Amino acid sequence: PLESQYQVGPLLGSGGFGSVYSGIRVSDNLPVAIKHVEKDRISDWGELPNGTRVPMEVVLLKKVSSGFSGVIRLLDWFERPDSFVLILERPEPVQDLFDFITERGALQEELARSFFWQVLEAVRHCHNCGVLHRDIKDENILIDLNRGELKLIDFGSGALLKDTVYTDFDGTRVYSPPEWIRYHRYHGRSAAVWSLGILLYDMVCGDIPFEHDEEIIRGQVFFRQRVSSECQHLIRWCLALRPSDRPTFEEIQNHPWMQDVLLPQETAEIHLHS
Ligand SMILES: Nc1ncc(/C=C/C(=O)O)cn1
Repeated sequence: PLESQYQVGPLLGSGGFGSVYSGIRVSDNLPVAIKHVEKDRISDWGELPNGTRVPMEVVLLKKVSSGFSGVIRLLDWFERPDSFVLILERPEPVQDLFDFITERGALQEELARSFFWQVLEAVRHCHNCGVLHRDIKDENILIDLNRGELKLIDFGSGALLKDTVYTDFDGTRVYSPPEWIRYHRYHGRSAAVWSLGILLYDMVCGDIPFEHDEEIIRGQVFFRQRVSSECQHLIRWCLALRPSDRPTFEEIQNHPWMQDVLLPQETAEIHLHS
């Protein structure tokens, strides 16, 4: 029935992933994010148990909709003549890593260590559920200013996790791995490590390292900011040209720089002064 259930608010954001609004659950007054998607702009649809032709983004979300707050949760969805309305939980207050970074420029390695770690745990959850985000970046990461927790959002570019090879891609280009930029071929797991490599750099440097294909294809990494001798390692390791030479989510978390990580609360209580 909608409407009588949710009280739509202002336009949070939009873009190629759709349009999101700041609505409230009339039921218990729970802050939620309403997302809209045109059936014409849907890259690839999915399938539900009860045999219902619904968007893939919905299929992916439901597969990761758990108590784990590492990823955005899908409260409920609806179908319309030429579009779908996804109801997602909405943190309050909250700010995406993109604006956060633009606001406070580069981030202290300590703070990064915390975020990046939470991200890994999140991504691991997705893969652990046969789900590949395929579009990991600062814009798709929210920050629960209070609990200092992070969440992954927008799965419109993701797809079912498979050990084979992906020939298609609809995520952000600057974050895409070199193997794709050239041969338009890549493997989820290995590719994910590359995007994370870019992200990690984006945090410690305040911006992405590569801007053009030529830069990506090459793979040479330069640090404009002061980064620990070890952090640079982990970063370059992920950004390894040859996928096979890239670190695994395990090796990444076992990396020296990924030690003595702060807790969600401590982090917010120190860097988010709450
Ligand atoms: N505040 C907030 N909360 C949730 C979202 C979800 C976006 C998305 O699922 O694409 C976006 N913004």
